[PDB]
Amino acid sequence: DWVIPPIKVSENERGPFPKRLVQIKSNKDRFNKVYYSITGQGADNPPQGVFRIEWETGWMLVTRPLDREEYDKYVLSSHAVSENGSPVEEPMEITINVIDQNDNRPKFTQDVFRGSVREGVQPGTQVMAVSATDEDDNIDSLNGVLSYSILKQDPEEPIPNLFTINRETGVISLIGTGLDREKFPEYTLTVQATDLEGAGLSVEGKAIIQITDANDNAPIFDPKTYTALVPENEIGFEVQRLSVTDLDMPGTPAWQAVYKIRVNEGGFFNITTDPESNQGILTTAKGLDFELRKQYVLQITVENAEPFSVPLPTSTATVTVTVEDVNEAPFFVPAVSRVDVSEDLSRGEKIISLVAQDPDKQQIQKLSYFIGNDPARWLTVNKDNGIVTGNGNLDRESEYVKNNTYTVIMLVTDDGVSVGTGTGTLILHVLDVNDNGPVPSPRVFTMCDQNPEPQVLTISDADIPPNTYPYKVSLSHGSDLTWKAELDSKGTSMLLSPTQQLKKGDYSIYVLLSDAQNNPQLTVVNATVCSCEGKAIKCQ
Amino acid sequence: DWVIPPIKVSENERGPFPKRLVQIKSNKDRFNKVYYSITGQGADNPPQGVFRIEWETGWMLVTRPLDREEYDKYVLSSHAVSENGSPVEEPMEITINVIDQNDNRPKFTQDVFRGSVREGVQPGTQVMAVSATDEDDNIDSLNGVLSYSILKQDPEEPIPNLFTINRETGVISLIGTGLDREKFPEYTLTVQATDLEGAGLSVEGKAIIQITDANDNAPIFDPKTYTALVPENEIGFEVQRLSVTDLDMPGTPAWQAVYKIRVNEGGFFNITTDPESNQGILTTAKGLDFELRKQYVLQITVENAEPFSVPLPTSTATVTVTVEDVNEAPFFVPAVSRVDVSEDLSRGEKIISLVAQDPDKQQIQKLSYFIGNDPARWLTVNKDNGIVTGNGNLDRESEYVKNNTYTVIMLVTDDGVSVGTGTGTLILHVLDVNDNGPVPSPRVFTMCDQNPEPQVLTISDADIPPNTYPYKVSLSHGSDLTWKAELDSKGTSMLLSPTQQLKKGDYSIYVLLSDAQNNPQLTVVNATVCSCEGKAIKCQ
Ligand SMILES: *[C@@H]1O[C@H](CO)[C@@H](O)[C@H](O)[C@H]1NC(C)=O
Ligand SMILES: *[C@@H]1O[C@H](CO)[C@@H](O)[C@H](O)[C@H]1NC(C)=O
Ligand SMILES: *[C@@H]1O[C@H](CO)[C@@H](O)[C@H](O)[C@H]1NC(C)=O
Ligand SMILES: *[C@@H]1O[C@H](CO)[C@@H](O)[C@H](O)[C@H]1NC(C)=O
Ligand SMILES: *[C@@H]1O[C@H](CO)[C@@H](O)[C@H](O)[C@H]1NC(C)=O
Ligand SMILES: *[C@@H]1O[C@H](CO)[C@@H](O)[C@H](O)[C@H]1NC(C)=O
Ligand SMILES: *[C@@H]1O[C@H](CO)[C@@H](O)[C@H](O)[C@H]1NC(C)=O
Ligand SMILES: *[C@@H]1O[C@H](CO)[C@@H](O)[C@H](O)[C@H]1NC(C)=O
Ligand SMILES: *[C@@H]1O[C@H](CO)[C@@H](O)[C@H](O)[C@H]1NC(C)=O
Ligand SMILES: *[C@@H]1O[C@H](CO)[C@@H](O)[C@H](O)[C@H]1NC(C)=O
Ligand SMILES: *[C@@H]1O[C@H](CO)[C@@H](O)[C@H](O)[C@H]1NC(C)=O
Ligand SMILES: *[C@@H]1O[C@H](CO)[C@@H](O)[C@H](O)[C@H]1NC(C)=O
Ligand SMILES: *[C@@H]1O[C@H](CO)[C@@H](O)[C@H](O)[C@H]1NC(C)=O
Ligand SMILES: *[C@@H]1O[C@H](CO)[C@@H](O)[C@H](O)[C@H]1NC(C)=O
Ligand SMILES: *[C@@H]1O[C@H](CO)[C@@H](O)[C@H](O)[C@H]1NC(C)=O
Ligand SMILES: *[C@@H]1O[C@H](CO)[C@@H](O)[C@H](O)[C@H]1NC(C)=O
Ligand SMILES: *[C@@H]1O[C@H](CO)[C@@H](O)[C@H](O)[C@H]1NC(C)=O
Ligand SMILES: *[C@@H]1O[C@H](CO)[C@@H](O)[C@H](O)[C@H]1NC(C)=O
Ligand SMILES: *[C@H]1O[C@H](CO)[C@@H](O)[C@H](O)[C@H]1NC(C)=O
Ligand SMILES: *[C@H]1O[C@H](CO)[C@@H](O)[C@H](O)[C@H]1NC(C)=O
Ligand SMILES: *[C@H]1O[C@H](CO)[C@@H](O)[C@H](O)[C@H]1NC(C)=O
Ligand SMILES: *[C@H]1O[C@H](CO)[C@@H](O)[C@H](O)[C@H]1NC(C)=O
Ligand SMILES: *[C@H]1O[C@H](CO)[C@@H](O)[C@H](O)[C@H]1NC(C)=O
Ligand SMILES: *[C@H]1O[C@H](CO)[C@@H](O)[C@H](O)[C@H]1NC(C)=O
Ligand SMILES: *[C@H]1O[C@H](CO)[C@@H](O)[C@H](O)[C@H]1NC(C)=O
Ligand SMILES: *[C@H]1O[C@H](CO)[C@@H](O)[C@H](O)[C@H]1NC(C)=O
Ligand SMILES: *[C@H]1O[C@H](CO)[C@@H](O)[C@H](O)[C@H]1NC(C)=O
Ligand SMILES: *[C@H]1O[C@H](CO)[C@@H](O)[C@H](O)[C@H]1NC(C)=O
Ligand SMILES: *[C@H]1O[C@H](CO)[C@@H](O)[C@H](O)[C@H]1NC(C)=O
Ligand SMILES: *[C@H]1O[C@H](CO)[C@@H](O)[C@H](O)[C@H]1NC(C)=O
Ligand SMILES: [Ca+2]
Ligand SMILES: [Ca+2]
Ligand SMILES: [Ca+2]
Ligand SMILES: [Ca+2]
Ligand SMILES: [Ca+2]
Ligand SMILES: [Ca+2]
Ligand SMILES: [Ca+2]
Ligand SMILES: [Ca+2]
Ligand SMILES: [Ca+2]
Ligand SMILES: [Ca+2]
Ligand SMILES: [Ca+2]
Ligand SMILES: [Ca+2]
Ligand SMILES: [Ca+2]
Ligand SMILES: [Ca+2]
Ligand SMILES: [Ca+2]
Ligand SMILES: [Ca+2]
Ligand SMILES: [Ca+2]
Ligand SMILES: [Ca+2]
Ligand SMILES: [Ca+2]
Ligand SMILES: [Ca+2]
Ligand SMILES: [Ca+2]
Ligand SMILES: [Ca+2]
Ligand SMILES: [Ca+2]
Ligand SMILES: [Ca+2]
Repeated sequence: DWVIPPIKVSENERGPFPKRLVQIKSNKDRFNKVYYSITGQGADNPPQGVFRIEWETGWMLVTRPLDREEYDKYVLSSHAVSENGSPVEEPMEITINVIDQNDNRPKFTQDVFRGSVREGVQPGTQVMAVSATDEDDNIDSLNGVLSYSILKQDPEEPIPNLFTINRETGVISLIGTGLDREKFPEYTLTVQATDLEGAGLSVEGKAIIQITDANDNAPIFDPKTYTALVPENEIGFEVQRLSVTDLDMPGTPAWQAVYKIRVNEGGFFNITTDPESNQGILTTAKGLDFELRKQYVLQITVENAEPFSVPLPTSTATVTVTVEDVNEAPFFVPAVSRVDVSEDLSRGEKIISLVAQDPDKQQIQKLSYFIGNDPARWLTVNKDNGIVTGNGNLDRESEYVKNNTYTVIMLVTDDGVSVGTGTGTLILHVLDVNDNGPVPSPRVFTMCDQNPEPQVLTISDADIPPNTYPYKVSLSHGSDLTWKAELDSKGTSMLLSPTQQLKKGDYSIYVLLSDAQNNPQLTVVNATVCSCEGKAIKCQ
Repeated sequence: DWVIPPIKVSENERGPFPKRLVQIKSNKDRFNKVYYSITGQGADNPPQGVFRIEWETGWMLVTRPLDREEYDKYVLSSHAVSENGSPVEEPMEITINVIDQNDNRPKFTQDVFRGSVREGVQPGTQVMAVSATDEDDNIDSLNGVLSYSILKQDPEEPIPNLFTINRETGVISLIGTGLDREKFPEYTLTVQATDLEGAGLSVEGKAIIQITDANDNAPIFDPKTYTALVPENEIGFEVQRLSVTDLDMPGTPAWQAVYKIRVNEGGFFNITTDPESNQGILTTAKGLDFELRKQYVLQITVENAEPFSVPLPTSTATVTVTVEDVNEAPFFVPAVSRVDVSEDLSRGEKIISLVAQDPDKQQIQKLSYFIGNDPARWLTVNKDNGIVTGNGNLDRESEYVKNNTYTVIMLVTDDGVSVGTGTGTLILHVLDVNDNGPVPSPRVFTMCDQNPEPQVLTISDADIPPNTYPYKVSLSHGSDLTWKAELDSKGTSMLLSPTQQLKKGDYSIYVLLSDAQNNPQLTVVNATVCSCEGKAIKCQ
């Protein structure tokens, strides 16, 4: 058909109501009276009564103002019946479009936006982002397009133009330079959005930016030069602690100190760090020792764990140390294999005039010499002059003496001012003299009767050679009660044989030898005889 | 709206009734049950029940056959109410048109049409006009248009195609030739009219034509030659009547005869016409007279009053007349101043031998002569010979005779066969003779005594001159008793005087005269005298 165009109507209209929109006519009215009515939402349906028609003229009206924001369009159905009561025309659809008007102010997405950036970054860096909206049209008008802006950053210091915002997108960026968490950490700037691309109505928001941290700062010592005293030897011990103040953020690696000495003399120092006021705690690496050095001039520089965000001054601490003195024990010089001395020494004679030395050249402390180790008592010391003399009777020949030795240990004490011990061994070579003289091996026989065979006997000397070289056998009172002497060819033994057919048991034979001579006297080597033929038998 | 088209329905429909026309639906039926009804003429209004609707389906039906001729259209109103009882749709107008069907035969305007035309007219002449009608449509179909025609003229003689009719208009015209009122005056022809321009149904009428009259005919005499007898003189009189027969229409000028003679001899004839059988009535114009003519051959032609509608033969009647004779009176020839005759005629002498003449030469009829007029008896006639003689004594001298005349009239009579008179005057010159003689004037005197003066006396003669010429006086016995005679110079008188002194009265004197002589004797002229002197005095 020839339909009927949609009807545009403005919003928030205002004048004298009613307002005729249009007029409709059924031509089938030649016959009876026609009754015009109309139906739909806004008509008889909810919102009832916005539009109504004059049953007799065919006029359509808007009865009151409208807000497209509420309902932006309506569709209606129109009718025409006869007085008799019958419909005449197939109904007719009707449309109305509600044209937008700038009745709406915009509104920010949130009531407050927050942001953060680091202090050391470069100009032209994107920080935050902000939103807002207008409910009016924005597809055929500007009643709903906004334009963003900024008008007041607080801390109007260092300067007041650190940022800008993209008018269309509302994004903010760092424009200037001079950000420092250490002086001004959080800005609060006021934003506004406007109707018709900055032309219409405006509103406010608030965005707040916190500033991350940077290693803008270096560490600073609170003393620059310290001093402490120290002892030579127990040690590995705490000398002095140090103080400092970095200014970036505390629990952070831009706040933790790292040290080191420049030069470690004997490399006898270690230094650690501590999460207190991360003071510098210095200590001794390997004890000290001395009388060698009293002075210690060393320097320690301090850094952070992480590198610096800028060239900065490295700052050292210069420190002086002094070693207190402890006084140590003295010592005999050697451990003496000294005196190759003979057995004939006169009880009270100079053996070893000895001396001991003591470390501490503070030496105005003497000591006393004491002896100590010990198989039995011979020797003697002058305690205030360390003089070892030889008292007593010695005898290389016999008991304690093991290999050609006699080892003895002695002491010495550090007095004068405190304490001390000195353990020193002393081996002294004893010597030989020909003391003893020759002696027979077996002392009792068992001779036989009829024809006894030679009674083997031998010789032994306690002395050391030559002193036991060859012999000379001799028979004293009974050199004839019949007894005849004899030597083995290979030196050592002697052959003892009677020369008479003598008696039934129990009787001695006086013996007498010599080796350089010395002559011993020996003696009786008794002789038990019991009935027989010729071989030395078990007796009775 | 989207209305609803008119519904065409045929007429005189026929099949199984009902017949669904259309179905209607209210869409507002989602809510309750809707009740369909319908109203109007043909519905609930007169013709009630032609159409009805099914309250529950919405079907509309035609219940029975229809005739557009009765009602050619219907308009209806449809309704729809809810069960609860409320109307839902404004009613709806409904229309039905009833399409025509050839159910109607045509019909003539009148039951019989009449007409008339004159016999002598020319082919291609409009006569009558005829009408008729069909009641079916004639504006979209041919169910109502007719075509006219003819199929039977009676008097299928002279020929049978004297006319035609205009098929579309129904007008009739003369097509042929030969119309004669005189033989066939009234035709009766049958006409027909037809459906669909001569295609559908047909009917009959009747038209009757009478034929006016024309002067097709001339007049015809019934005798062709007549005869009649006639008398000379009373006259102006009816000779003979004539018969004829024209054949056109009687009371009409195409039936009235007009005559005339060809040649009117002395122009003594008139002829009129008469509304009887309009015979020719001939008569005498001015008496006749004769003995001059006996024969009359004349001719009379006859026409009509109005000219002829065609060349025709003029027909004459030839007629013969004969004049009977009447015999008239005779006549003396003149009226005579004849006879200068003298007074001395001898009683019985020829004066006037006269004759008279009579007209009719049939003359074997004589007459008798009689006299008639009259102062006294002298003359005489021979009656059978007309001879006037003179008997008697005449005398020019005296009484009847006036101027020198004597007039007399006489007669004569026509006998022999019938009657007659003849009046003729007659003057006859009488003559003079000297009869008488002289005579004295006074006859008695009165003379005087002493001295009487002359007594005058005179003379007179009865005669005519010379006969009275001069005198001669004479005195007889007393020529002396004293008396002396005398004449006047101028002739006539005489002087009478005595010569004696004589006596006293009473006495005569004898006188005597003459004129040729004749001599009279006169006489006594007495004389009375009485006393005196000299003048003739009165006496005593
Ligand atoms: C930003 O927020 C802080 C915290 O309240 C406030 O003290 C300061 O004034 C605001 N503006 C700037 C530029 O710091
Ligand atoms: C020396 O060392 C001591 C240790 O107690 C310290 O207090 C002092 O500051 C250092 N410097 C000097 C000059 O004494
Ligand atoms: C670190 O020590 C310096 C030296 O006096 C001082 O100026 C600074 O304020 C100290 N740091 C802090 C946080 O006080
Ligand atoms: C202190 O500094 C030294 C030198 O680098 C390092 O080895 C040590 O681990 C530090 N102490 C601590 C607790 O970090
Ligand atoms: C530390 O060493 C420096 C370098 O010679 C010296 O001046 C100072 O006296 C020493 N000790 C102290 C107490 O500073
Ligand atoms: C000698 O030195 C040895 C080796 O230590 C030791 O066993 C002995 O007791 C010391 N004295 C003597 C008499 O041998
Ligand atoms: C010296 O050392 C000895 C070891 O034999 C010890 O018993 C003694 O206590 C020490 N003397 C002193 C004075 O400290
Ligand atoms: C020295 O004396 C000390 C103290 O008893 C002892 O421990 C040590 O064994 C002794 N000997 C030596 C050779 O120092
Ligand atoms: C040997 O025997 C004798 C005889 O009785 C006796 O006197 C002596 O003591 C014994 N031994 C020695 C070595 O004299
Ligand atoms: C016409 O009418 C006359 C009068 O009745 C009738 O006699 C005649 O037959 C009809 N037809 C004609 C052609 O004369
Ligand atoms: C003569 O006249 C008479 C008159 O009576 C008439 O009857 C007759 O027809 C006429 N013709 C002849 C030849 O007689
Ligand atoms: C007129 O006279 C003629 C002559 O005989 C005749 O033929 C005719 O019929 C007459 N007219 C009439 C109407 O009779
Ligand atoms: C008869 O004919 C004569 C000749 O024309 C005419 O004068 C006369 O009037 C006619 N008579 C009648 C009655 O028409
Ligand atoms: C009439 O006149 C004609 C013409 O001569 C003649 O023949 C006839 O006899 C006359 N009279 C009669 C009686 O016809
Ligand atoms: C003569 O004629 C006259 C004239 O008519 C007449 O009067 C008279 O009577 C006649 N007779 C005589 C005698 O005169
Ligand atoms: C002749 O005429 C006379 C006139 O005087 C008349 O009296 C008479 O009757 C007539 N005679 C005859 C015979 O008719
Ligand atoms: C002749 O006679 C007739 C008949 O009386 C008369 O009338 C007439 O006057 C007479 N006279 C003449 C001259 O005819
Ligand atoms: C005249 O008189 C005389 C005398 O008496 C007488 O006789 C006579 O008659 C008279 N007259 C005449 C004419 O005679
Ligand atoms: C010093 O002592 C600390 C503590 O035991 C140890 O971990 C470190 O290895 C030593 N040396 C250094 C150079 O720090
Ligand atoms: C000082 O030395 C440190 C390393 O010990 C270094 O990191 C720092 O950058 C140096 N100072 C300068 C100004 O370069
Ligand atoms: C510490 O002090 C000493 C002496 O003044 C100097 O040699 C050393 O360089 C100093 N360290 C610093 C960082 O100044
Ligand atoms: C530490 O500081 C001293 C004095 O200020 C300087 O001479 C030395 O070079 C510095 N040490 C380092 C490693 O930077
Ligand atoms: C004594 O000192 C010596 C060094 O000559 C050593 O060999 C020996 O073991 C020491 N003996 C003791 C008990 O100290
Ligand atoms: C005695 O001398 C030997 C050889 O020098 C030596 O090796 C040994 O240790 C010493 N003492 C002993 C009991 O062998
Ligand atoms: C003849 O007589 C009639 C009748 O009086 C008259 O009217 C007519 O004029 C006369 N003459 C003619 C020629 O008809
Ligand atoms: C004969 O004469 C009449 C007039 O008297 C005339 O009207 C008629 O036409 C004539 N006949 C013919 C054939 O012309
Ligand atoms: C009448 O008859 C006479 C004689 O036959 C003739 O001369 C005349 O012409 C006739 N008239 C007619 C019309 O024939
Ligand atoms: C009348 O008829 C006669 C004879 O038929 C004819 O000779 C004559 O010419 C006719 N007269 C007229 C006037 O036609
Ligand atoms: C007689 O006839 C004559 C003709 O001469 C005439 O003059 C006169 O009048 C007539 N008299 C009478 C009485 O007829
Ligand atoms: C006599 O004659 C005269 C003259 O002719 C004439 O005129 C007269 O009529 C006659 N009669 C009379 C009485 O005069
Ligand atoms: Ca709004
Ligand atoms: Ca809006
Ligand atoms: Ca807006
Ligand atoms: Ca900074
Ligand atoms: Ca730092
Ligand atoms: Ca920082
Ligand atoms: Ca030391
Ligand atoms: Ca020391
Ligand atoms: Ca010491
Ligand atoms: Ca010894
Ligand atoms: Ca020895
Ligand atoms: Ca020896
Ligand atoms: Ca019909
Ligand atoms: Ca029809
Ligand atoms: Ca029809
Ligand atoms: Ca005719
Ligand atoms: Ca005629
Ligand atoms: Ca006719
Ligand atoms: Ca005559
Ligand atoms: Ca006659
Ligand atoms: Ca006669
Ligand atoms: Ca006479
Ligand atoms: Ca005479
Ligand atoms: Ca005379």
